Amino acid sequence: GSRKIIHVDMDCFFAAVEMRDNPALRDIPIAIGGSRERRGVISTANYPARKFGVRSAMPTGMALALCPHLTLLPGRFDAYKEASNHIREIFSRYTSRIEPLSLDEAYLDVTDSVHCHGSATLIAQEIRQTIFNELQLTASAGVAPVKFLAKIASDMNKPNGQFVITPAEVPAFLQTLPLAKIPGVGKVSAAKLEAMGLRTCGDVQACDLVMLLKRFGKFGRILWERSQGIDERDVNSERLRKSVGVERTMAEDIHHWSECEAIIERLYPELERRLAKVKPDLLIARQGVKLKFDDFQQTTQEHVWPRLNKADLIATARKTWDERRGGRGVRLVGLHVTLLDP
DNA sequence: TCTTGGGTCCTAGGACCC
DNA sequence: GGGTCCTAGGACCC
Ligand SMILES: Nc1ncnc2c1ncn2[C@H]1C[C@H](O)[C@@H](COP(=O)(O)NP(=O)(O)OP(=O)(O)O)O1
Ligand SMILES: [Mg+2]
Ligand SMILES: [Mg+2]
Repeated sequence: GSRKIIHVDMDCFFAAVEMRDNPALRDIPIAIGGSRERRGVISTANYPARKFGVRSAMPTGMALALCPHLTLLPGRFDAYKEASNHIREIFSRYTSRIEPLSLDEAYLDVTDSVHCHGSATLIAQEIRQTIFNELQLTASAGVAPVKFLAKIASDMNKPNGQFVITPAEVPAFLQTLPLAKIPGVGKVSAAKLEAMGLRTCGDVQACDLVMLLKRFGKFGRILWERSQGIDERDVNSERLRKSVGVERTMAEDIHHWSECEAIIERLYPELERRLAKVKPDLLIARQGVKLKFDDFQQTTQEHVWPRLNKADLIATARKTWDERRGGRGVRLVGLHVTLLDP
């Protein structure tokens, strides 16, 4: 009993929306991120700029060395939110089984769909068309019998393409597939696996589960299953935000608490406004704060608390500021809150 | 070049409880 | 002594 699962993913999402809204940006290298003097990274970049080596996560310092004519934008969320909202209403036309992973991505289970003679392929195509019409924005898709393979599949023919994997093709496909392409395995993990000869799913299939469990725990079991193309996770549609927070990174580090306090003052309204959006009474399960020093270590203190409170956050922030820091600069302060349990 | 801001989920020790 | 809450931290994702 195989399911038909689609992963959709908008191409170069933030940049695409900029370039839509300003055709002049179309053929020159642009990126959304915080400027160099702001100590920012790149959020995303268009293809002209990727050409040069610009990636997401890359410090803006490096983006500009690498691509000195890089036009840099601060980004417009309402515009990204608006677009997201539309793409989702578009998915809704084809199924209710929709699980968004971020503004620009969603899984659809389309198994029990009656939409295109039950052709997953035709469905993805129909959604990539209609997203283009309607948004002037391209999207790529992956189709597969499970979440992670549709995920990997949606990258394989991007931009503005799609790619299908049938159950027939799966074992071939997993044989040479590098563990790192599996969601949940990044740098650190890949490096461990490698260091013990494991690089592809292929290699994990020759592996003893008992051992994978000894040295990664619940992660070993995931690895092991995914290697076999096993992925039982259902598209759910019911997930809710569990927390919210707000953080800022100074252009220069701060060494005096007077400054730190100044920062927090500026952050609380923002974290109040966001939380009101979702909880007018301001009722939370815990609040707390976050500091990250010059040696880039980061620490957080967070306790049970019943209702967002500016003073308490300033309080605990001073404890923190005293009791852990020992004279390093401080690059960022942030606040945080954990939503009630329902 | 010099390392964001918004989140998720997993681990682990000690408190607390039957 | 075996679970569950509390808190801190880390790897990961977009
Ligand atoms: N590390 C990061 N930090 C901040 N914002 C980020 C980010 N990574 C992504 N974003 C924001 C900006 C991104 O536009 C958006 C979507 O994330 P993707 O789908 O991973 N990347 P995109 O759609 O840009 O390129 P592709 O064509 O390969 O899909 O999330
Ligand atoms: Mg995308
Ligand atoms: Mg994405």
